[PDB]
Amino acid sequence: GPLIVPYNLPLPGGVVPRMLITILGTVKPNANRIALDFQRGNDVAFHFNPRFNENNRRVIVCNTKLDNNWGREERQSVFPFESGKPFKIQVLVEPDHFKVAVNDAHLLQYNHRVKKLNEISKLGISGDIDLTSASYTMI
Ligand SMILES: CC(=O)N[C@H]1[C@H](O[C@H]2[C@@H](O)[C@@H](CO)O[C@@H](O[C@H]3[C@H](O)[C@@H](O)[C@@H](O)O[C@@H]3CO)[C@@H]2O)O[C@H](CO)[C@@H](O[C@@H]2O[C@H](CO)[C@H](O)[C@H](O)[C@H]2O)[C@@H]1O
Ligand SMILES: [Cl-]
Ligand SMILES: [Cl-]
Ligand SMILES: [Cl-]
Ligand SMILES: [Cl-]
Repeated sequence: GPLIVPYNLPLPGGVVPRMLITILGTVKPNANRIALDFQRGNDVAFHFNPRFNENNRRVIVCNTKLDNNWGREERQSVFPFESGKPFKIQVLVEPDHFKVAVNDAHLLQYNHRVKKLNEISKLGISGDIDLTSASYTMI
């Protein structure tokens, strides 16, 4: 059934290459933001943040937060989300990157800045979505 947002998905023993995380939900009408935050304690190893209205443009911001400071943003203008519509986000952990696909299309890759993959042990999901499912498997 419905999951409550913000939602915290534990990743027992951290992430590993070949782990595939799948998030299903629906963007609310008039959404502003979505965020997936892969955490290593207080640090955010990988923040994946679609913004629906940043100076009247849609953009995806990726970043990492270390010791309560945000780093250098990486931005992607390809924006596969739409207000009101169902989505699937898949994050595949690879040896050197997270790889993100939305609705079965490749979107972006994010190079690992936090290198202790085994300590990335929680995924926070938040923002203007109805969350249907969040799960992981090994491929
Ligand atoms: C104000 C806000 O949105 N705070 C949330 C925080 O947002 C920051 C994050 O998106 C970073 C990524 O680089 O950018 C920051 O904005 C930048 C901006 O992009 C730059 O152009 C320039 O202007 O500098 C600013 C400041 O660096 C955003 O402020 O993102 C975190 C993580 O998702 C949010 O935290 C969570 O909110 C959830 C809501 O339910 C939940 O509480 C969760 O537990 C929180 O960790 C901040 O709220
Ligand atoms: Cl953690
Ligand atoms: Cl939209
Ligand atoms: Cl890789
Ligand atoms: Cl590290």
